[PDB]
Amino acid sequence: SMSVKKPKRDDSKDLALCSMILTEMETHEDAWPFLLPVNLKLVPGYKKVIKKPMDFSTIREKLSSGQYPNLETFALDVRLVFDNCETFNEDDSDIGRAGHNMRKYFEKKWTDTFK
Repeated sequence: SMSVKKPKRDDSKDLALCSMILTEMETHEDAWPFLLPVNLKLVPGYKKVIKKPMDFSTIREKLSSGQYPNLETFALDVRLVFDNCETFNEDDSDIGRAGHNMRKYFEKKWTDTFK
């Protein structure tokens, strides 16, 4: 509360470390469904159903331009990419399986880097 603060966690390396995680996600072989925004002209249903589209290129541009105020807003956009994938794709499809694999990969890197 006012003039009563918990001890200060060092957040000075968060930007560099989120960039490193994101590079590792970009270079995973199963990243291909997620590298670029879904083409809203060419994929029926996507625009109406997926209220907040997200992809790795869009996260990379936000990261590079100071649009994440803290590491939790970064994790929210990564998770959004996987939540959107599960909304639109069957679990038993190449893209469905890709999204489960990438989510697992992300969550481990996140825990090992920060928790």
